[PDB]
Amino acid sequence: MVLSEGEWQLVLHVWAKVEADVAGHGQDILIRLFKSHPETLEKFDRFKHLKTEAEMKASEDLKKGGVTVLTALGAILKKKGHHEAELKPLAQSHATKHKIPIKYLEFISEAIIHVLHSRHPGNFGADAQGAMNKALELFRKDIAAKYKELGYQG
Ligand code: HEM
Repeated sequence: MVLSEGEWQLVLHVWAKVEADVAGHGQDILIRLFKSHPETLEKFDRFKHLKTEAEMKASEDLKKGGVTVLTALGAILKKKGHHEAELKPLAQSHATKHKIPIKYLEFISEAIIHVLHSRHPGNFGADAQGAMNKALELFRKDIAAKYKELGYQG
């Protein structure tokens, strides 16, 4: 698929807001993913044991991990689709080492959209949410095809 330049503009304009506080956005986003789909917390051997939102809010590794996720996602969105090299290493550890089904990437994509909608209502209107949904579906589609090449899922 392919995003038009104006859709990439809408995506990178919200993202530029998220970047003003990458760690608080990553915390929000992972906590929302783990509240909504608790099974996903199990994939994290270093947090797995956190029992409440309060413990999550208080954990520095969880905050470190959100920052890692968002920074890697922001570097892929800024390529505007030419992200082949950035996805290769990524698709290799998630398929072979961590073992994150595509289903799990769809869930987090949901949690990202939820959080941006809450924090950025003025910059996250329907059109911008459509463009971000599109950019994220494009991410998942290219990752799923890499997974297939590596021997996972597909
Ligand atoms: C937008 C989606 C994602 C991006 C771009 C992303 C990115 C990354 C990156 C850059 C790392 C560190 C380097 C490496 O291990 O590859 C990481 C590690 C990891 N990711 Fe992902 N990831 C995402 C989604 C997921 C999801 C949805 C889950 C699972 C329920 C997941 C679970 C993990 C785990 C378990 C690690 C290891 C944590 C640790 O022990 O340090 N990832 N992720």
